[PDB]
Amino acid sequence: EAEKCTKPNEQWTKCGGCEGTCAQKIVPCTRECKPPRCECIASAGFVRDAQGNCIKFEDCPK
Repeated sequence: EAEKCTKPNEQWTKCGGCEGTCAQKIVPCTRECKPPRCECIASAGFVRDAQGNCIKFEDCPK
């Protein structure tokens, strides 16, 4: 159904765009939703590392 991606975290999303962080599960964004494509998923629990890297919330720094 939803052709998963190769690397973890980066998964299929019908609405990409912005995401969450290790400090804001949901970041404000006047945008709407990027086209369907492999990307991060906040509604799941993935955050973006300062290095612009989508990783689980547990994979957060210390």
